[PDB]
Amino acid sequence: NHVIFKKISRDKSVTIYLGKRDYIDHVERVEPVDGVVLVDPELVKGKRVYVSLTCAFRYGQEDIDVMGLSFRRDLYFSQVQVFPPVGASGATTRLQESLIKKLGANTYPFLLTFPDYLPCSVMLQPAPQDVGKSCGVDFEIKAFATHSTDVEEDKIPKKSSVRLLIRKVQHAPRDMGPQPRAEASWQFFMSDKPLRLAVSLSKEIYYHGEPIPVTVAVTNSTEKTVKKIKVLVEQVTNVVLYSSDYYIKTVAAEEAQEKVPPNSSLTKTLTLVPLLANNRERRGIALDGKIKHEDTNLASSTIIKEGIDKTVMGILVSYQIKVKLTVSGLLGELTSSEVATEVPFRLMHPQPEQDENFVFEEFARQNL
Amino acid sequence: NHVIFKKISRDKSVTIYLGKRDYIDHVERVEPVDGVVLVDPELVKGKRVYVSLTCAFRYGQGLSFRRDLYFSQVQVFPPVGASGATTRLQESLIKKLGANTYPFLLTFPDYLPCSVMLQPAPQDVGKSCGVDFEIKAFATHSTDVEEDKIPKKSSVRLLIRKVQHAPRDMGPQPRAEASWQFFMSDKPLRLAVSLSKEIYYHGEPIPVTVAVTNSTEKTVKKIKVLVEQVTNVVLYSSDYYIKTVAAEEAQEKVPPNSSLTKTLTLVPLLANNRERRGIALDGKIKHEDTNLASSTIIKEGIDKTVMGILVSYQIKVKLTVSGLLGELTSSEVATEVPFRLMHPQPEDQDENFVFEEFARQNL
Amino acid sequence: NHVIFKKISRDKSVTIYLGKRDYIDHVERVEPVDGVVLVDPELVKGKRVYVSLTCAFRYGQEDIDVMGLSFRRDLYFSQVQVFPPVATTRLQESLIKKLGANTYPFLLTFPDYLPCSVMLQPAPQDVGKSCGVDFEIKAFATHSTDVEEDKIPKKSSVRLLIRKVQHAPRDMGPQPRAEASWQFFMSDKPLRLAVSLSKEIYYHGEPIPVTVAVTNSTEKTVKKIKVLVEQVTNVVLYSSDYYIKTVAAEEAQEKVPPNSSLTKTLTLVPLLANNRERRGIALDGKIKHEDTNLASSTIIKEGIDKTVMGILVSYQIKVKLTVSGLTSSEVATEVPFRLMHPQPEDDENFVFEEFARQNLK
Amino acid sequence: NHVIFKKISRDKSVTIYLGKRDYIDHVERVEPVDGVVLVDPELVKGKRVYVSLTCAFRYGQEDIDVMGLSFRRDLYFSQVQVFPPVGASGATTRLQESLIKKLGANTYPFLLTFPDYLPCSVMLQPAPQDVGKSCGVDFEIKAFATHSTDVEEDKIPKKSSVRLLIRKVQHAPRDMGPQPRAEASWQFFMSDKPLRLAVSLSKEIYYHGEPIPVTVAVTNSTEKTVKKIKVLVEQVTNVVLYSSDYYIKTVAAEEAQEKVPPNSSLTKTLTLVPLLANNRERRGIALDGKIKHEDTNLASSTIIKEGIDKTVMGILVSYQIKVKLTVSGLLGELTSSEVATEVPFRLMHPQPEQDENFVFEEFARQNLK
Ligand SMILES: O=P(O)(O)O[C@H]1[C@@H](OP(=O)(O)O)[C@H](OP(=O)(O)O)[C@@H](OP(=O)(O)OP(=O)(O)O)[C@H](OP(=O)(O)O)[C@H]1OP(=O)(O)O
Ligand SMILES: O=P(O)(O)O[C@H]1[C@@H](OP(=O)(O)O)[C@H](OP(=O)(O)O)[C@@H](OP(=O)(O)OP(=O)(O)O)[C@H](OP(=O)(O)O)[C@H]1OP(=O)(O)O
Ligand SMILES: O=P(O)(O)O[C@H]1[C@@H](OP(=O)(O)O)[C@H](OP(=O)(O)O)[C@@H](OP(=O)(O)OP(=O)(O)O)[C@H](OP(=O)(O)O)[C@H]1OP(=O)(O)O
Ligand SMILES: O=P(O)(O)O[C@H]1[C@@H](OP(=O)(O)O)[C@H](OP(=O)(O)O)[C@@H](OP(=O)(O)OP(=O)(O)O)[C@H](OP(=O)(O)O)[C@H]1OP(=O)(O)O
Ligand SMILES: O=P(O)(O)O[C@H]1[C@@H](OP(=O)(O)O)[C@H](OP(=O)(O)O)[C@@H](OP(=O)(O)OP(=O)(O)O)[C@H](OP(=O)(O)O)[C@H]1OP(=O)(O)O
Repeated sequence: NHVIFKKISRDKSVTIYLGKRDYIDHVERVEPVDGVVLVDPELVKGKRVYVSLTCAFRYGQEDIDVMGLSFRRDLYFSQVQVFPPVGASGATTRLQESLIKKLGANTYPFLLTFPDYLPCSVMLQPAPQDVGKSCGVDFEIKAFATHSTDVEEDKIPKKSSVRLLIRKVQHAPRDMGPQPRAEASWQFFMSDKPLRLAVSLSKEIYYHGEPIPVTVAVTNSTEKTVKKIKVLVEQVTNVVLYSSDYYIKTVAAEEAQEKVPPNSSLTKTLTLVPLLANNRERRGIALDGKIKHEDTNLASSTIIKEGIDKTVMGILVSYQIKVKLTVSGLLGELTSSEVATEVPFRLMHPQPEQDENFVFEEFARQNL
Repeated sequence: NHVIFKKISRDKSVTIYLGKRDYIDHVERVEPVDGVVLVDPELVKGKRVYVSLTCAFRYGQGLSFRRDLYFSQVQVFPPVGASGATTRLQESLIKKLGANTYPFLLTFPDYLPCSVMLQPAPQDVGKSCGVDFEIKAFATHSTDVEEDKIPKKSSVRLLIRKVQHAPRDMGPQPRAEASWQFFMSDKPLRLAVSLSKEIYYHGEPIPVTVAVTNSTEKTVKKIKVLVEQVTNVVLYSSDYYIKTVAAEEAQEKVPPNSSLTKTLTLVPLLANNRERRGIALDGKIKHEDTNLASSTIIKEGIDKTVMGILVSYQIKVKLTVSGLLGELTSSEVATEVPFRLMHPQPEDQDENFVFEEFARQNL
Repeated sequence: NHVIFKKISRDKSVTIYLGKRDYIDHVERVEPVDGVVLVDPELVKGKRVYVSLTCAFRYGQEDIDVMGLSFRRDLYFSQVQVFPPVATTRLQESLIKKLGANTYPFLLTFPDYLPCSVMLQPAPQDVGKSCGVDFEIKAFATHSTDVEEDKIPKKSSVRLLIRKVQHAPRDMGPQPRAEASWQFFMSDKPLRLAVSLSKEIYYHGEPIPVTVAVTNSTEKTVKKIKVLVEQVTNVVLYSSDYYIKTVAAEEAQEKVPPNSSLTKTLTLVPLLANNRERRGIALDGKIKHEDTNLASSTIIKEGIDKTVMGILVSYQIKVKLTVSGLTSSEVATEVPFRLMHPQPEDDENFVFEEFARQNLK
Repeated sequence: NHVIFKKISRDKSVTIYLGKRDYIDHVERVEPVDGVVLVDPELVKGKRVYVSLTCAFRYGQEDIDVMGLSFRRDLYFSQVQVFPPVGASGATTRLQESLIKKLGANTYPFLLTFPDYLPCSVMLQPAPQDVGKSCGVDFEIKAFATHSTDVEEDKIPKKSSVRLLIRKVQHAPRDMGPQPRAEASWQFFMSDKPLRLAVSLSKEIYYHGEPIPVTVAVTNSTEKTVKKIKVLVEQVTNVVLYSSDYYIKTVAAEEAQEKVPPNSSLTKTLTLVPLLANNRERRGIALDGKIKHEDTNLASSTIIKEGIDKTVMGILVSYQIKVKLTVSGLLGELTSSEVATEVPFRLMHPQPEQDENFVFEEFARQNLK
């Protein structure tokens, strides 16, 4: 029934159990991390075991014959004690009670909460053409044992520790108002005659995998012909911590072969689905995980909370529909000119919503 | 059918024959001046005949300022050494003209400018100036022990041109990006300009690609693209000229929160300019074969001042923006992209000769 | 004997007269620009003449075989009409009398949220391009149709690049010494470094007495004491460029042996004159000009985003101690201070001059 | 005075002589194995004598009795005939000509060459804490006699064979990599201020026994104190054939006595010498020979040649400088992690360069305790 994710320390003294790999941010609040640590009471005798939740922005990558540039900023750190027991985590959950019963009396609960001022899982490995380096926001759940002298020696032995890279996934809020169409229009005067472009989306928020119906209305009062209409989903990424890196990548494209001749108008609805699967080249785009992993998608739209400096988000991700019109010259070779406009939208995961049966699995994510 | 250019001295004692009026500079090397002098053996008896190549910068309309940039002289009569032609053109001319025909070869060095001159307009401060190239054949004689003489009547001068042709190399594809944030606006106006290549030829069309990204709440009302010629006199007087030698005004406007990409084609030509004063030419205004001056090409470790007149070309793109002019700026929204303008690359038996007067055809 | 600065348009239709090249910012308020425009009434018939004050940040430079990157942000724009004619000053009344009835006054004021004249031409070693904050006074004539065609003809316009110079405020409290101390534990024994300046604000050309107190309780020797004035420049608009340059240095030959203490006062004078290489340093004008100095300390006003200053300039005293081993180690510390021009001052005869600033070599 | 290494077969019929125990790999090419076999012509009558060079990766214990206790992958095998003599039979090298003269007319030369795609002598005996078993790359020079029986079965007796475990030792090329450098910075939770660490080595290649000057620049703009600066030489071992075993061990450590207080910077050069002698515990570390032997050192850096699959190297060995900063009021307050950076470098042996007089010795390597 309920799949539980487990990882064990090298020295087999500390084992951590989580209900999920991915924890839901739905704007209003964030799903807290409720898990249990199974200690070997022999191997933790006279020792203290803690669990920490760390959110960190990182920037840099390994390059041969290049100077190693690394940068880390911790955006959140919290730590509770699981052993010896003290009820650090306060009130308990059903998942914990059920796991304690199944695992035995050496099982201790932890609850680490997320605040409201953190970004969601975003990371980016650049392409050859791209100027800056690998960067991302990681979320680490680390259970580790300290000795009674190790607090004075500032030592946390590696073999007694276990770390899990969880994801903070952006879901839509549960109460949302009815959604107005995302629609703009432009009037491109050419020889004092207008070329009018109206672009309309069904709504403002789309879900990963959901088709985006882009309605394009070209009214051509000019003496020129609209030769081509290209519609893109562009992902715009702004690294806002160590280096002001900028990425703009097409994650979906449809190119109609419609012409709009002089003194005529054309309305057309193209459907685009921005998906990581569409992109052979998975570098230079904001993902919510590593390229190698299967459960990795396009990064959701950053949602900056009121009175929160955007820089503490580390990487800003936004999506837009771009419409390019190729317009004929009167007589030339590249006299053909292009006009383009953008319509912003947000992309995220859908809204969120006994005695359990537990199947235990290694936390490690499946590859491709 | 090879056209040969001839000029004859007043006293008919010395006649000079050149293959060309215009000699090719293609950066790597410069085409030397290979010609022949036909003497009247009666009228040069006991006389010596020389041919000189002089490059001089002049400034003024009496005679105001001269700087000699190069001088070389050879002897044609009496004959020097083997006296056999060094080129096919000479061998062929000697055969056609007879045994009173003597070859000369005057070479150009690599540190000289090309034919540039400038006659100013009423609006312009500063005077006429230019770099001239003179081929002069003249006879010397002595009636005294105490002095040799050089009569004007025994001399013949030709004003040849050193014409700039393209090298094998081209510079990287020229590109500019400019952006403006006007007073009280959080939003940029981005202008990107691109040319197909770095070197264009006289008469060749220049495709200027302009990318206006307008994130402002203002409208780009006009996009004007110019070829500007920039002239810097660098010897007697620090005179500066900047003139439009081509202009195209796109019909498209760029409304708020939109972007426009557009390719305008310009051809910088002397023919476009009714007013031919205040611009760097490669010859006199009156002459038909006169064009816009080619881009100066300063060689490494050569002081730019020995070029006399520096000529450069650039594409200027001016954006006219609504509701700033007089309101959020007293200035102009523009960027420049440099390029070089010159003549095409060079192309790398017994001839039939038609002889013509060297004098260039007028308008 | 008041020296007046004049410049005339190409078409000789508009001539502008200013009292100063340099206008004083003393934190509390900024000295406004009071001048006059002399029109040729024949050449401005049916035309309107305006004067604008523009403050702009610029970034970029011309480079052969390199992509031309240019960037401008206007930080302030204001415009008044001088012709046809629409409180005055003594300088204006006096200039009108001397020049005639075709002379019209203008007053353009500065707000409190602008930086002062700062610019920077980089060195070979430096990444990043030329940038600066310029102040333009431009007098120009428009035609009666030119307001509808959005056109300002160049030949009818005249521009002056004035400076906004940072002076200290006129009422200032008594100044606490700028002092910090550090304890560098070495084998659990402290090496204590105290650095102290006489005051917090120094003037360009004023000597800075740096008092350095080394207390060495370690078993190591302080072999060398170097004291620097470092200029720190942060470009904060187009590109996050960073410069740190020594504009003054004194290297004592003092040793502080184990279990001893040494107090020493070095005097440094941060000056552009000390620097042969004048590139990679924040100046208040062009390198070529004579009246150009080191840029004054940026003074960010409360609740003003530092980014609208364009270039941030700060000064600090750096103390480097070379400490022996048994290879040697270097410890260093910084003490911030502010550098600016002194406090301002609690029928005329006019000599007219071209606005163009005097050069060096 | 050239020391020659000799081993003799149990039956005294075949004796092998080598100039060296250790043969030089300097990237560009590898020093070939030039030796001679002395046969007893009575005891090899109607017999053929060969010499083989085998490079093999092994994992587990050495095969006992009949049981296969080892995983074996052969990376190179070559064999030549010494007896009866092949062709001209004259020496190809000065060492051979000289040995033939000194030993007599029953002395026959052999030359076995190394290719460019092999690893160098690497082996590893694990510690109690370590998962995974003993493994290594061995180089065997084996001289052995074959004879034919009355049924058409040829025989290779153990008693007629002699095997020598030579080493392929990594010496430096002509090229060196660029001066290695790292920069790291941290902004801790609730701190607006960076802690900057810059690390620099003098060069990219160091020799065994050569001191490594590690220059560390700590710029501390934080309100916290750097309480400790520890600098390590870490050896990283990756077994890449039978089992994906990973080892990372400190082979040298220096702890600076300086602390870096708030709003200060410290530049400091610590000298480390990564040596097997520093390590009492010699298990869990990549060596170039057996622990018991005296001439055994730390394994040199693996040098993977272009377009050669790294798996045919068997064991990958790399070295790095690690700098750990211990920062006040962090551990269990603003981090459950470590403040550290790594700078890679390569560790190997130095660059290479009448009748001579021979002293003969047993090939067996000298032990310790
Ligand atoms: O800092 P390092 O590189 O020296 O290593 C850590 C620790 O590694 P870790 O941090 O990954 O857990 C070592 O264990 P391992 O890497 O072999 O597992 C431990 O060695 P140990 O107990 O003798 O173990 P064995 O001899 O039985 O192998 C060492 O102790 P010291 O050097 O003697 O103080 C520790 O140093 P510190 O920071 O002072 O606590
Ligand atoms: O360094 P890391 O975080 O990037 O990941 C490394 C490795 O770290 P180390 O070898 O530098 O010590 C991880 O080991 P521990 O952190 O558990 O100690 C290991 O497990 P993991 O973190 O659970 O798995 P992930 O979801 O992170 O992939 C991971 O597994 P593999 O994907 O199957 O190879 C490796 O991936 P890679 O780097 O792509 O080779
Ligand atoms: O001073 P210059 O160089 O400008 O030339 C003068 C004149 O110079 P002089 O004063 O020494 O006599 C030339 O006579 P010569 O001394 O060379 O024999 C003459 O012939 P040219 O050189 O073949 O012809 P171009 O190609 O130079 O025009 C030229 O053309 P004509 O008008 O058709 O007579 C004149 O032009 P200008 O006065 O501008 O009209
Ligand atoms: O294209 P260019 O660069 O050669 O410009 C010409 C002129 O074009 P033209 O040669 O086709 O007639 C421009 O007018 P348009 O192209 O808009 O018609 C005019 O600009 P403007 O102020 O907006 O307009 P006006 O009110 O003065 O007409 C410009 O004046 P400046 O740059 O201010 O000095 C002129 O310069 P110059 O040659 O010195 O007199
Ligand atoms: O944009 P700029 O500040 O670089 O100025 C340009 C030029 O402006 P334009 O070409 O845009 O019209 C100025 O001309 P006008 O103001 O008289 O119209 C000129 O004099 P200037 O600034 O008054 O003189 P000073 O203050 O320096 O004495 C200045 O000469 P330089 O003395 O060598 O600097 C030029 O500099 P450049 O080309 O870099 O050498």
